[PDB]
Amino acid sequence: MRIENCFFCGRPAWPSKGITFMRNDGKAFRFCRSKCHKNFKMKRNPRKLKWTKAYRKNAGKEMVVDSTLQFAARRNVPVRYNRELWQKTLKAMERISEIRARRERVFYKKRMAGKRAREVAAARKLVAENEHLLPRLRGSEKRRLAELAAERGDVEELEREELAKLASKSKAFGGEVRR
Amino acid sequence: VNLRTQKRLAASVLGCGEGKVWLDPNEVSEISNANSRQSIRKLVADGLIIKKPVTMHSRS
Amino acid sequence: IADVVAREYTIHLHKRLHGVTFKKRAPRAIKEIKKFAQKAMGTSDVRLDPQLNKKVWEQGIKGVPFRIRVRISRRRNDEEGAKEKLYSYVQAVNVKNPKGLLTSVVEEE
Amino acid sequence: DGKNVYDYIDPDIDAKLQALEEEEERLEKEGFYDEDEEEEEILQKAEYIREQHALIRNEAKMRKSLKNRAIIPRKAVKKPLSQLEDHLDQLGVDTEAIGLRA
Amino acid sequence: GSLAFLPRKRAARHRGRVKSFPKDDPKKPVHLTAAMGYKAGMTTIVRDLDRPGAKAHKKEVVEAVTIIDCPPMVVVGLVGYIETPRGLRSLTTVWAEHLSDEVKRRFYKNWYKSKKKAFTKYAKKYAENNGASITRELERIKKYCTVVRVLAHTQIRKTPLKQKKAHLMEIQINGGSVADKVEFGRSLFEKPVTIDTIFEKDEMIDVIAVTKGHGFVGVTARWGTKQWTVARAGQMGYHHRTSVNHKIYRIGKGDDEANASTETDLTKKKITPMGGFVRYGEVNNDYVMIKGSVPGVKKRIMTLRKSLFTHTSRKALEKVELKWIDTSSEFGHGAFQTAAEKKQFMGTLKKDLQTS
RNA sequence: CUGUCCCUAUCUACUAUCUAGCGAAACCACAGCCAAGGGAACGGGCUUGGCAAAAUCAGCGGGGAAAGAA
RNA sequence: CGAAAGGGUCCUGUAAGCAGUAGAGUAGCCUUGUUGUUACGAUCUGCUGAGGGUAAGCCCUCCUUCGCCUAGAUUUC
Ligand SMILES: [Zn+2]
Repeated sequence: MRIENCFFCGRPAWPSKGITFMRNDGKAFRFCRSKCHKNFKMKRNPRKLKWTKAYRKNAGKEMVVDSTLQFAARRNVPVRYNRELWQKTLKAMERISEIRARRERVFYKKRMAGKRAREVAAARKLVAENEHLLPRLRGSEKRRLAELAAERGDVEELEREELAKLASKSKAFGGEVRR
Repeated sequence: VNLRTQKRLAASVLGCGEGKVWLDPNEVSEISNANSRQSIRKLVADGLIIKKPVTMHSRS
Repeated sequence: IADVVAREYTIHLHKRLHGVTFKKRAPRAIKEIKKFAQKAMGTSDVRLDPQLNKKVWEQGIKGVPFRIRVRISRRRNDEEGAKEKLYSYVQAVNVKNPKGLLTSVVEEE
Repeated sequence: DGKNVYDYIDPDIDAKLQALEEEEERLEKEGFYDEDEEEEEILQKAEYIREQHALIRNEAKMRKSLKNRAIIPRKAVKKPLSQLEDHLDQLGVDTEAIGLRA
Repeated sequence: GSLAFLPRKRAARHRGRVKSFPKDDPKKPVHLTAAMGYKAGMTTIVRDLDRPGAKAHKKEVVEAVTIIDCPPMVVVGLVGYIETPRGLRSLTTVWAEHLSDEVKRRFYKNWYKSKKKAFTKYAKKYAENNGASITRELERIKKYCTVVRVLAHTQIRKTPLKQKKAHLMEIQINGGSVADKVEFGRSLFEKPVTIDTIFEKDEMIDVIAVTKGHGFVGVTARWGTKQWTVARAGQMGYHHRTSVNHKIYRIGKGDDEANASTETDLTKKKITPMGGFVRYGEVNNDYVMIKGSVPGVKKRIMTLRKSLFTHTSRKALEKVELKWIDTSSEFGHGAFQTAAEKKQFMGTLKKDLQTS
């Protein structure tokens, strides 16, 4: 038993999961599902389809050079069974797995570094050319404030206070027609 | 109220189709009380019977 | 608790119209909205706004939107010896996206 | 955990492991993993603008209808004082200006 | 079709009855015969076969197994039977203290509006020193009865279904004298029995259930076509069936936290698939994983009983060496055993970055 | 390649459970469970046996249809 | 118990919009351009395994929110 990798997409092709195809040239095509099988039969290119590990590694969406990635390899010269070797191999598997995950987090963040700059620049443009759609007050409110600010002796702060309160706190369609 | 008569007379006096005549929903009582081509002209002047514009037929 | 109360809901017309015949999706959507309001407010007298009807019929008879955000208001029906004392009026509310909104009670003040 | 012991088994693996943790310690020492109001409010303002754009688009598509229906002109239809006053004071208009009118 | 299963009437009762318990001889030790459970679904296994004479010997073979969730089963009663020229007759029954709300729900039909007044006078018949009466019933069972059964009900409260009504059945006691088995049942009152105490691993057993209903079905699917022996149209499905010879491969303890783990894949995972059993949910209790298919729909009540006869095949003596248990999502063409595996495979996502 | 067959595609035509309301006709001695016997290749009532439990719904592939004889 | 919501899982395949002289091409300014400028612009890349759908016969819920509840009608030794 071995966790095979799908030829077309690269997800783990577990046993009893999928179909394999034997070309006359003599080497076998293992697909993990019917999606991959039908795509290859229609002769689409995995290197081009954007939901495949081939596309991810060709467009540079996943890391391809890391000592964590050269620990993994198919082994062609078998070794003798050795209990401590196998147990230490298990522990190494755990360590390499967590290191890979954490380096993958760093790779993703280093790729998606610049997001705030672009988003904030878009926000500046949106505000600059949509000045008029910003949260306004309300006539009765402004008026009311003036009387209560007169009572409390303050108008400006009372405004930008309720401007916040109302911003911290939808419209329907139509209404009842009286019968 | 039945306003087939008012619909027909309004179309005839406005020179348009029955699909182009519009009766005010809020004034169905007055439109029903109107039963002559002089009363319907009075309503047309008053704004309760309205001829709709032709459908858009943009050519560009 | 109060007899008169308005509350805002979201209806999964996708779930209530899965499989229905194409030339009936819209009328069945109206019927399911009526039943939803009846179950939510306990009123057999439910009236839907004509603009809610146009909202449902926006994309033709077979193009009913997946989820609709509505406001259901139960009020008194006075009339004169009406069969039911309370009635529910259902309106459509203008929302950016009919997802992510919980059920909320709207205040008349 | 979805990994092959057979693929990861390697004689003389302690050297490779020790090299790996030594490299990690180098990386945290270097800073490979060192994680580093006006912007928040301008983003909030932009989001409010986008919400208003969506609302106005919704109103427009609500009034639009599908296929070329003849509509009643605005100069023919009449509109209530309540609606006018509401819309005006939403835009921020002092309301003692109106009131006699019609 | 078949002239044996010909009254193609629907099963009169949704649970299904054993209809035959294994022949009793006192030489064997005292034990219970059957048990219940609820079908969850099926998963895929690979087994290192050890079957001399088959080309699959000393190899890995992919095999289909079914999951039956079996929470502990509460014993609440003891029924004593006499043997008469007209057959077996229920001489008398003895219940226990504090029957649960689920068995009382089984007794009632409209449980919500009812005054829940079942076995109140029986609880008084215990608590008010009529233990003399209860003991005289027990001695009547000891002195006059030849077949003794145990009333047992499951725990829908633990089983993840919308239902709340339990399932009673009579499970025959075998292997001993009538006095010994009556003492066993009386000592077993008000204690749950575990499926690993009823059966164990690698025991070929029998499953009784009600096979799925299809309603009014034409002859093409009812009889497989191109007097009472002629193919007719009518009810196909919802049929009481007793399927024999199904090897129980694993009893999972539920609380082990590594129920799906074998000695070859050191993966700490449970039997529940990634995303849960489709239309059933999660198996959080003791579970029986059995070779092959089993009559019945998911979440349907099951009856698991021992074989009526001693086995005649090497298939029953065989030991089972599991290698891995399928845990991938049954909701589609899944490929990940665990959420950790999926995250490690796919890396971090936009939602992960925005949340963190 | 065919004066051959089958399947897929299109068109044409006939194809349809329950509720509200409306609402026929064909046909009709009386009936209708079986097996043996009832000389007249005749049984539906008779003999003697099998049996045999109210009231209904659906499906239907069986019976209630046939000669006249050189 | 019901409706939403969140998370999980599965299906599709990378949303709208913006930007980079990357971009084949289309034209004006002034005079020669050895590196001239100014505008439009298919197409590409990034934002983006994103966006969309997800039980209608999928799964889970710690106060995730809101609502409901001890009914009303008949019959029985
Ligand atoms: Zn694949």
